[PDB]
Amino acid sequence: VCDATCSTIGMAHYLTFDGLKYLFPGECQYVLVQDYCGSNPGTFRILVGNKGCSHPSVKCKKRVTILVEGGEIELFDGEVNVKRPMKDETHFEVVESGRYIILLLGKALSVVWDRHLSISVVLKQTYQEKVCGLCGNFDGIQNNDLTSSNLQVEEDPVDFGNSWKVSSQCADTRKVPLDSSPATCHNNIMKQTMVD
Amino acid sequence: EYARTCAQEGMVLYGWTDHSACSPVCPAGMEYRQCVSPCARTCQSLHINEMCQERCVDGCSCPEGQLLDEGLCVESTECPCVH
Amino acid sequence: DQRVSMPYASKGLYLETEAGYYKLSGEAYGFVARIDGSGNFQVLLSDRYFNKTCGLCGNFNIFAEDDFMTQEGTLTSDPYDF
Ligand SMILES: *[C@@H]1O[C@H](CO)[C@@H](O)[C@H](O)[C@H]1NC(C)=O
Ligand SMILES: [Ca+2]
Ligand SMILES: [Ca+2]
Repeated sequence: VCDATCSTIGMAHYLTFDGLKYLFPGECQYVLVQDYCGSNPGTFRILVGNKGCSHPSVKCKKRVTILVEGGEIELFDGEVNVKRPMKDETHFEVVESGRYIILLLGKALSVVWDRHLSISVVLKQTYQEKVCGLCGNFDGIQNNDLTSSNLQVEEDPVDFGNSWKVSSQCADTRKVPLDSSPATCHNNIMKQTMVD
Repeated sequence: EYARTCAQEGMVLYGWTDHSACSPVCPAGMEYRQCVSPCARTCQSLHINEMCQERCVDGCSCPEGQLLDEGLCVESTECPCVH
Repeated sequence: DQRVSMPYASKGLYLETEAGYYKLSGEAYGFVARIDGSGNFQVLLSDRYFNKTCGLCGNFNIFAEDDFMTQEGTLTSDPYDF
């Protein structure tokens, strides 16, 4: 079995490990992925936090806070920032090669960041169903990547991510009326074909 | 006001409302604590820690148990689920 | 004019409730407002506007006597016409 790969294509979409594009415009802070899931120690707790990103625009600067080995290293606005160095500095590593910030954290973990929005965490063979969050469980089964925090499969992913937010008193996002044209392209058929 | 003004300056005060015979209004289930954490551990919550290193803030909050669920305090045993 | 539900988080303005009291955060724009149950407006604001924000809560300087600088810019003795 090969190394899976999340992604955050554009402002509001998510690609799971097993491979499942789905839509989730949120504005609160959300659990991209973690290990503390049911009956396990809880080693790493990668998070993601967006601001003004329910409608994609030149706005929506992300904030990423990753919690491993009792550490707190986070990044936004181009650079990375350490708030609490972790104990085992040996596995730590940062490679600012090209557009990206490649970022190792251990034998079986890695992260990538295009300095603008993309978040592509990369895992190894080690876990094989030890995680949960937005990216799902990493089991090979692709339809069980909507297993909400309350341990059931949903069908409408807008209700999925609302379970995984951190601040349980901030805003749950609104079920949008589905349509093939977003806000501007809605009733502007001309512009739709120049983008198409 | 004088309580908060001194609190903001880096020097908090405690329990002053015990004998003052005036507590600020709050809805049912809660009354005015002093220096409660903003990250109130509620019912439908993920058990995560040492991210909420924010400063300590005044305001009314639930009893020791009695977790929050939709604007009221409710006992930890009766935590619902959602679908 | 459209009444929305609560909470609400558009445009980088989380509109939340903390400690049973309502909050409005603008950390990108450097302010945190809130209200209590009785009604007591409060405004927390960064050090970035030191000697900037002139208005009804006065400038963010060190002094406290000179913080009536009108919309023209005029030190006034009356806390009322200001
Ligand atoms: C404040 O700003 C004014 C003009 O805006 C300037 O004249 C003054 O030197 C500054 N100093 C203080 C203490 O505000
Ligand atoms: Ca899966
Ligand atoms: Ca002043």
